[PDB]
Amino acid sequence: PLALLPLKGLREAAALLEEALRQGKRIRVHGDYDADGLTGTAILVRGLAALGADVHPFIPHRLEEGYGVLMERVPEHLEASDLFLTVDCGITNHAELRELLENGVEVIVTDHHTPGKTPPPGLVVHPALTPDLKEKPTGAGVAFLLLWALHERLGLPPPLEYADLAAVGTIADVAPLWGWNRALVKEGLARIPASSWVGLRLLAEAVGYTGKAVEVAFRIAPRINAASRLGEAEKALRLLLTDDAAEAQALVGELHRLNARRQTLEEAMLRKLLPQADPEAKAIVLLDPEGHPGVMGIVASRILEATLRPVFLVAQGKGTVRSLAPISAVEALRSAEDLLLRYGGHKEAAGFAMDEALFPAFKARVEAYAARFPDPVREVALLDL
Ligand SMILES: [Mn+2]
Repeated sequence: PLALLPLKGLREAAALLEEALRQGKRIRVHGDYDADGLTGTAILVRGLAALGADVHPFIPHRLEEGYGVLMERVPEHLEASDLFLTVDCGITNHAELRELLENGVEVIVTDHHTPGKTPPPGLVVHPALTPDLKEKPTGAGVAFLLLWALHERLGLPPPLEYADLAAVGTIADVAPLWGWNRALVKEGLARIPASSWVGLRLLAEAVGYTGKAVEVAFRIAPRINAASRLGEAEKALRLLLTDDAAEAQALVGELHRLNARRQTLEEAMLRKLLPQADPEAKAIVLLDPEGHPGVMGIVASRILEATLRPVFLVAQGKGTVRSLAPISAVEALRSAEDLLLRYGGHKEAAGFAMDEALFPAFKARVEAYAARFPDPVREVALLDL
């Protein structure tokens, strides 16, 4: 049964929010552009506003600026808020220490992604930093809990009215769905048909939602994620806020387009690139001069799943990477570094930019790099698929 799951930080957070409410502070909710993040952002933005707060959302542009809090827009975050609230990001954006410094903007970091060495500055609400807890809530999950807590003090009923959104974000992030997640999802799914948010009702209707969870995961979530991938996140967020049946359906249709267009672009890129793969290579290094970068990542993962080799795709001047077993995406990019303009990431995934003119040289460098190291087949349980 749904219960306000512990979580080390909620009390302090709720405190800070109520404080903001009374003082009429400007609250900027900085979420992610994926379904979990957008959905979570919606919860806090409506919830707070519902309690007469001064809230406005802020979503990054997946294609121009990356994920998380962007340092370049920090100055802009300052002039716009008194309380900076993070939704599905933050824990590794330590340079928002400038938030607390530069001016006195209180920072509340909500997240669920793998934490770094040290937590980031500010009041943190992360499930992995809660002592003896193994519930695994998602970004939208944490926001829901956060809205719940704020409801506790102030003395208002639990925010069940918001479980649907929270449910969409959870399934979207394919959480275990075995812990408290189950109660949230089950409760959420049930409230979708005729929920309190037209955008979500109409959408659920459009995709013929019956009540199944697979329907949220395979028809609803894709539609919401499709927007950011084509530089149209806002459209998705607005759908989730709006509550104007008119504007709603218009948006539902705009998401239909976006989703279809994303799918067509993946299929198109895939059938152009897959044949060029070839598992005989220590690393797959392909170049689709005219490929939409907002879709390469997906294609890279599928090419990997198919070849069990590191994949390096470059389209326009951008590049993504997906590798496994020995080879590390970033470290591969370490060499050839000179050939790049920028680059960053981790072991399994990484990104970068470069002048396509150096592609041949880059391909040979990365190939040679993976030439060292064993063959990934001597590691994966193949359930890797
Ligand atoms: Mn998430």
